[PDB]
Amino acid sequence: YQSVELPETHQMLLQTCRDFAEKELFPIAAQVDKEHLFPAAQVKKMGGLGLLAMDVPEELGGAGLDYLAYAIAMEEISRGCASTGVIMSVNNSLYLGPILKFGSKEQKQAWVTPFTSGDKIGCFALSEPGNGSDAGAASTTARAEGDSWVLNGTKAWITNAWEASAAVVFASTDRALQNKGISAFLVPMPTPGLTLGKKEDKLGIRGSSTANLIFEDCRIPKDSILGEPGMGFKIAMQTLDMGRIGIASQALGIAQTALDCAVNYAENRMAFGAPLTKLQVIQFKLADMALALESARLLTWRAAMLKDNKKPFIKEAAMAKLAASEAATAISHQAIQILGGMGYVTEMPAERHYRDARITEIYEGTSEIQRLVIAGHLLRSYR
Amino acid sequence: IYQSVELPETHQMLLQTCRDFAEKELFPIAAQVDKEHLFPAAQVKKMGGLGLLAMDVPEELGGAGLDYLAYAIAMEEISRGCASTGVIMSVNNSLYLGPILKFGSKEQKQAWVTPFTSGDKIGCFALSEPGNGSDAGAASTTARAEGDSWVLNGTKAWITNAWEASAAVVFASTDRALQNKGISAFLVPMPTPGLTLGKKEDKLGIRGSSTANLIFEDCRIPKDSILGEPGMGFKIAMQTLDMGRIGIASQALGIAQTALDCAVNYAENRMAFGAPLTKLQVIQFKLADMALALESARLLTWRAAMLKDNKKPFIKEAAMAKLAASEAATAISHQAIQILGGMGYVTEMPAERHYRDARITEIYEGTSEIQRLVIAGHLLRSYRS
Amino acid sequence: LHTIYQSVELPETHQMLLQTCRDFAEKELFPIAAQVDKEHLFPAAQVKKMGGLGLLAMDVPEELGGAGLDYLAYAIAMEEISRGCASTGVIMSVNNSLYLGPILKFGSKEQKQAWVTPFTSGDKIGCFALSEPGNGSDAGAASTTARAEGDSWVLNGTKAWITNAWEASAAVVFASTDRALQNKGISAFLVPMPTPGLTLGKKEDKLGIRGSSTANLIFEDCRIPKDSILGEPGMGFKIAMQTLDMGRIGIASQALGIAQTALDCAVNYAENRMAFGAPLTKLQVIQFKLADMALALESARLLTWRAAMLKDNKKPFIKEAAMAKLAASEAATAISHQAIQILGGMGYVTEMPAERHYRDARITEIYEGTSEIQRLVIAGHLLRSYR
Amino acid sequence: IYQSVELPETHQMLLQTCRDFAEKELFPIAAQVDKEHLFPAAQVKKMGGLGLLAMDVPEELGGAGLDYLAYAIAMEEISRGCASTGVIMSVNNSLYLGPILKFGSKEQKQAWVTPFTSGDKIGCFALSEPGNGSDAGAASTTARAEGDSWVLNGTKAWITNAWEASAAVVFASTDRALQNKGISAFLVPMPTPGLTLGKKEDKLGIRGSSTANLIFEDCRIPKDSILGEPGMGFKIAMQTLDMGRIGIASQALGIAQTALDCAVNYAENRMAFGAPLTKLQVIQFKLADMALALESARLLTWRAAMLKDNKKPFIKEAAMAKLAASEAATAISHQAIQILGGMGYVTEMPAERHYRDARITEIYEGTSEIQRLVIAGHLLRSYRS
Ligand SMILES: Cc1cc2nc3c(=O)[nH]c(=O)nc-3n(C[C@H](O)[C@H](O)[C@H](O)COP(=O)(O)OP(=O)(O)OC[C@H]3O[C@@H](n4cnc5c(N)ncnc54)[C@H](O)[C@@H]3O)c2cc1C
Ligand SMILES: Cc1cc2nc3c(=O)[nH]c(=O)nc-3n(C[C@H](O)[C@H](O)[C@H](O)COP(=O)(O)OP(=O)(O)OC[C@H]3O[C@@H](n4cnc5c(N)ncnc54)[C@H](O)[C@@H]3O)c2cc1C
Ligand SMILES: Cc1cc2nc3c(=O)[nH]c(=O)nc-3n(C[C@H](O)[C@H](O)[C@H](O)COP(=O)(O)OP(=O)(O)OC[C@H]3O[C@@H](n4cnc5c(N)ncnc54)[C@H](O)[C@@H]3O)c2cc1C
Ligand SMILES: Cc1cc2nc3c(=O)[nH]c(=O)nc-3n(C[C@H](O)[C@H](O)[C@H](O)COP(=O)(O)OP(=O)(O)OC[C@H]3O[C@@H](n4cnc5c(N)ncnc54)[C@H](O)[C@@H]3O)c2cc1C
Ligand SMILES: OC[C@H]1O[C@@H](c2ccc(Cl)c(Cc3ccc(O[C@H]4CCOC4)cc3)c2)[C@H](O)[C@@H](O)[C@@H]1O
Repeated sequence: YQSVELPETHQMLLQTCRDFAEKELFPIAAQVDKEHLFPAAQVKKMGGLGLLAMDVPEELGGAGLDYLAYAIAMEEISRGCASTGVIMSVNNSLYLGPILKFGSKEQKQAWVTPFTSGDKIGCFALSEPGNGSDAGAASTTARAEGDSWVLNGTKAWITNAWEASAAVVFASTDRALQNKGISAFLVPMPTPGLTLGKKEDKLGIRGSSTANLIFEDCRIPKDSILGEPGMGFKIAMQTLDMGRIGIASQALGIAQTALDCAVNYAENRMAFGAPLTKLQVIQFKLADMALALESARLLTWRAAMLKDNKKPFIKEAAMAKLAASEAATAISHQAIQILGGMGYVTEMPAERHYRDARITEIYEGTSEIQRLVIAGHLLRSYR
Repeated sequence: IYQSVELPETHQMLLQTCRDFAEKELFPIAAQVDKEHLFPAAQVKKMGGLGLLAMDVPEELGGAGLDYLAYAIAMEEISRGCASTGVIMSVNNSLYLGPILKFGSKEQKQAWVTPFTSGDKIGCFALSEPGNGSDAGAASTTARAEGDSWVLNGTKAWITNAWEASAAVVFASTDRALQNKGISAFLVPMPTPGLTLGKKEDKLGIRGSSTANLIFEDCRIPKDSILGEPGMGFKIAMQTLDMGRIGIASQALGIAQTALDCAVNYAENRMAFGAPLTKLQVIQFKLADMALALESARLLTWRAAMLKDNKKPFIKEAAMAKLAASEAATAISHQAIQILGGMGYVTEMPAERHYRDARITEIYEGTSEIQRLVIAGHLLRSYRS
Repeated sequence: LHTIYQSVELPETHQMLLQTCRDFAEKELFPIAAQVDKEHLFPAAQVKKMGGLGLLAMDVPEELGGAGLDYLAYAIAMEEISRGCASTGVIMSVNNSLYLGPILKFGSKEQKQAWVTPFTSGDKIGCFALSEPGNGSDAGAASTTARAEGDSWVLNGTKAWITNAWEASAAVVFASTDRALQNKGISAFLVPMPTPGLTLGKKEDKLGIRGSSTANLIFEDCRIPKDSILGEPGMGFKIAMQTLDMGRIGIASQALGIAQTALDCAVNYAENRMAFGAPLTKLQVIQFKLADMALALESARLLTWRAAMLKDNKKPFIKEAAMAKLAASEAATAISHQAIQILGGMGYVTEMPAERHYRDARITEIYEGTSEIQRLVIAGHLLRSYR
Repeated sequence: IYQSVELPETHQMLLQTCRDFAEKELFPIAAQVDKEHLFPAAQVKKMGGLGLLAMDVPEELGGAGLDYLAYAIAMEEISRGCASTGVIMSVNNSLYLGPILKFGSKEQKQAWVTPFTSGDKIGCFALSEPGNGSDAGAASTTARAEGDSWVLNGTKAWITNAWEASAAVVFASTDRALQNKGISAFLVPMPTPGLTLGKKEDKLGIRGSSTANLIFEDCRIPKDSILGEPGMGFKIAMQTLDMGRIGIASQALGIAQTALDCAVNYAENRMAFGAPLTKLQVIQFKLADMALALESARLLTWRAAMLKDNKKPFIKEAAMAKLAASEAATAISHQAIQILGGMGYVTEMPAERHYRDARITEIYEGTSEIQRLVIAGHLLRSYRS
């Protein structure tokens, strides 16, 4: 259930991840951001704990957990480091997720199992320079020739691009079929015909890598296709439905640690004779931050539990992602404000939380796309 | 319409029963109840027969033996039908029966609970006074012991069901020098010598409910009319409001849900620039924000109910739910008017009523500002723990 | 005319006009506002007194019986009057901007003498019939028609939502003279009330501005003289739009009055209500609400005065009038909502005026183009500016 | 662009001169200034030669002989180009020269204003301390009289231009018993014996300005370094802040404008779903809301500037301008990032920088919370008149 008693596997998992975060991520979070340093040693240890492959079956090397467990772990990890959070989220939902749900027995053996322990991680390449929200406009092409698919085109904004050893790539096998002409492919990295673009210099989550995947006469075997030709758009969308629960959970952790920072500070900063928490406006700020965060967690857990129970969860996932991301930006903004001048400098982690929060309103579907998704499903329920 | 969580089949069936009752008995009368300020007597009687006026009361006392999750679901479905009918039911459940269940004697429960579980008699809750609402502990109505009697003097203000209730849980200071350790709770019959009703308030909304002062002038009641012991009245009132706030949260969910229902149905059939309003992206975004606000507040509300059912602390969670639901009901009913356009402003559509009805949920059983104080205090305590 | 500095200190004539309308509102309007609302009573005697003061024809030349003032003066007066009574404000705003406005701007000298002059003294007022039951936000979709027949036009169709419908003696009516031309096939017509062919619909029962009448005008083969057309055929769409640009300044000013009187009520109440041992104004949350109310009100007024002065200075003001109407209308609802909240229980009942101010404010977000329409207007003109 | 009712020809030409300077000298360096946290010395010197560092300063003292309306327009156009350059400029104008001009002697103006009007030397303003920024009056840095000199002890905090300034206006307590009324203001050369600079702060934004503590240890200055009489320090600080808040409001206007500039050009040239972004209703509504927030905040700002120019009271008005402009800058820069999508999160575009620069305007020269307190105080005092 929801806060109303968690199962004890999930409660133990919560404490496990919270212990890992505070011991292994809190002391490195500031350096990862300032040095834009990929946290390889921390990622490997998380692999050992099963956090990089949580809903993956144990026979494939995964933890055998569920998406409520994933959501809890994503929050605790992201509370400690937002970049570490997104690295983990991409491996779980966006890379392993579609291969589990749509892959061959042999594709799972070759592409899931070597990516469950933290020695290798994957990435997800849907967006392109000309189109992100308009995912169905993918114009990277895949052409069948001989025993190969031949890939040509640029994918953009690919998280883990510089550290991953495989990608789920969406390319159009016939642009005239529009979002029925997209297919999904498993692409090893590195590979001939594939070049990495320059790393993006980002506002936040600076410990993750983000770079273009440039395909030029890139040949991969025919059986690299995930599913059948034309399934790619559905594969991408059902993958993002799961991924959005991950990003919602990341935002929950950014929000929680920004709120932790503000409460501790306000309890010890003195003004006009008393701690800041004696001022009414400060109490109201804290109350509204706690309300935004706790209700967005309820939405997140609802989406996660619907998925686990094999129920439709597209609208609920979108709601959780929208609510958590906007709450993470509003809470991190008010945490800066509560710190005052100290909110604006590196002596405190509030300015970093604000920068990290801002991305959760953009990737895996902007807040605008989330609102469209919610409207679409709301109206169908009334029909 | 929401697809949320794992409902027990008992509560799934209760939702359908209540929704069917509301659509069949409440929807046709909501406009008349509001426009004519008409207490919906026949429907309250019928709800009483169903167990809706005494949901959390044990069956051996005449109640339905349900839980507070069931109460929240019923309150939403009923208030969706009629916002006045909702509050009337919520007062009887949380604010009148609730404290007597939790603090009464055996003799008090069989005398003051059981006859108020079927819809032939309802009660009310009298804490606020003209000089003080939010500052509840400033109650200056007095109760003085004399002979075999308590003697009550003073005016309670804003009492919902004042003109239809047959009993009241009244809070009065047995010694004002003790401040909010000087309040006591009393069971008072209505009517009774020494008690006069003030004129009914002319309200913005919830027009079906009566609201009026209770004016005590040398009003004598039996010595054993006291609920609890002298001086625990303040805590009786606060623990009662903690439970009532889940009711008002659920009332706000109903208003919000029926305002959204109204907006969707209208936007699907109103044509503009060649097509239904639901083809306009701006209208889609309004509806999505309304659905999110509503479904968010319901999860908060259900959490507080389920927490109380599991005997866990729930003061902070009850206040969050009441706060979120009430501000959502005002926001959603505002945007439902807006989606209807000119028709949103006229009495032959229900949207302007929902907006008037919503507004009260931000005020009573503790204003939004009090809820934020309550939330902040408990949040801070949790961090010091 | 109008220096930039006059937005910061009014010309003495405008400062005098403010005090004069405020005195009038508090003496004549404050005592009756609640009655006008609860009884849905057209305030005929007060509109007459305002007509004698020039407030019903502020922009009208003195030569034609008007006050000979400008739109800055009109906005100041609309605020003070609406602070007294929101209904009286709208009634005054329709006559100034929506009825007289288009006739001064697009009429011949003959038409002004016949249709402006008898409507400048408060004995007759006008109205503006653009909306129809099937279309309020797209003016251009007028299905009411006007067909030429000899020395007459013949009007057929139902206009909807007409403020002053049950009290006006003339209407500016928009009708399609060429359906095929859509947007360029609309024309504007001066119509007498009563007149054969015209039936009034039932009055609408509304949330607020209850003192004003709102009803359909039903035209069934209704004939009017040929020179009733305002401008030339096809100009109706431009006339409606340019009229609504002026009218939006009037509605912004009405919203300012509703907001100001709601804020007046909240300050007086919070200063004299105690809680937890001190006035409400000692509570930090209350101070913040009041400050937020004042900011929203004062910036919306600066937007409104800007639009008025631009119009007075013969500059474009479509975007600026839309910003003013949008800002002031949303400020009126937010401020009136927070005034209720500051009053607590008293904010929900008729003992106090706060709940009425909430209901009155709600209309300003809808009429003369909803807030959504205002944002579309603002966006279109912002993009034109960058091009 | 926006509209204004006729600006004087003076100010129209100033706007164009300042916009030309910003687009030619500041736009090409803005990214480097931010990324390398590099003080824009050559540009500041050029601005000094134009009069921009001493705008409301009499020409006979080396200034431009302009007014605060002109200052607000120049602040906006400069900050539209570089938010760091804007604050460096705003500190010299309002925070350093302002109080010397308003409270200084003929001789103090000659020695402390004139050498700081041409960009060769700039000043700074030291009121905050590590333990108190909002609580102004709680200044624990002391200044004791020692015959014909003053001796200062204590640490001032968060001083912008600290590492580039040749003089500070420093506030220190000359009578700690007198609290609010025992503060004084002092003109301090930089560098000077007894003064040490803290390490530069590493900041979210305006990274081209320097920010550091000023540490006074037995720092001796002549007797006529005091501005005004002993005890006038708190008033000098508050009236200086009233002026500076118009400067920060204008800085925020320029950050807001350049963010909206970037979003409009981007949305007009980015396609999605077969059409430009500006064909989407939600994008149109964002842009309209950004435009409205910016233009109304500028009107509030110009009102405060003109009142000051006309020597009318302007405390509430400056606080409203600063509050509205600063919250607008954050909201507008936020929505600019959103309109750009992925491009809003990276240095390929300048939106992420604008987001970071805007954030400081809600904090310094009085947080939004303090601004609301100032507004509330003067509203109530006006009502009590
Ligand atoms: C740090 C980072 C990491 C990323 N990692 C990945 C990754 O691993 N894999 C991957 O596939 N992608 C990734 N992306 C891409 C990301 O998902 C996109 O940025 C986003 O989904 C699409 O936005 P866009 O950048 O193309 O902007 P655009 O799609 O051009 O959107 C521009 C604006 O239009 C708005 N808009 C409003 N209404 C509509 C409407 N009806 N239709 C369309 N747009 C509308 C959008 O909300 C946005 O404000 C990443 C992006 C970032 C910034
Ligand atoms: C329709 C209706 C029915 C009602 N029914 C009942 C009933 O059946 N039983 C009953 O007992 N009561 C009832 N009430 C009373 C109701 O609960 C009060 O109206 C409410 O608690 C607030 O009290 P007040 O009216 O005294 O406002 P005030 O307490 O005077 O409050 C005024 C303003 O100050 C604010 N404020 C107060 N204290 C603080 C603080 N410490 N910090 C910050 N802000 C503060 C408030 O939030 C509010 O905005 C009813 C009220 C209404 C309107
Ligand atoms: C009290 C009152 C008095 C009135 N008085 C007058 C009068 O004197 N004269 C007169 O001519 N009219 C009058 N009206 C009509 C009024 O101007 C219209 O109500 C209003 O403009 C909206 O039209 P509508 O009611 O048809 O709503 P609709 O146009 O149906 O709009 C419904 C919803 O869709 C939105 N919408 C519509 N078009 C678009 C679009 N393109 N993009 C996005 N959203 C859109 C709207 O904003 C609204 O939320 C009055 C109305 C009222 C309530
Ligand atoms: C980049 C930068 C440059 C600066 N430059 C200068 C400079 O040149 N000169 C200078 O003198 N200072 C300067 N400052 C200091 C700046 O003005 C202060 O940081 C600011 O006024 C807030 O004070 P504080 O940092 O001590 O925060 P605090 O006062 O500790 O504020 C903490 C929080 O409590 C709130 N709060 C405080 N008091 C109250 C109250 N009474 N009621 C309600 N809420 C309250 C605040 O609004 C804030 O949210 C600078 C700061 C920064 C970040
Ligand atoms: O990410 C997805 C997009 O990114 C695009 C992109 C767009 C404009 C520019 Cl100008 C650039 C150059 C650059 C500059 C600076 C860089 O590194 C440091 C140095 C200083 O600060 C940062 C790296 C790259 C790249 C790709 O071209 C596009 O196809 C993708 O849609």
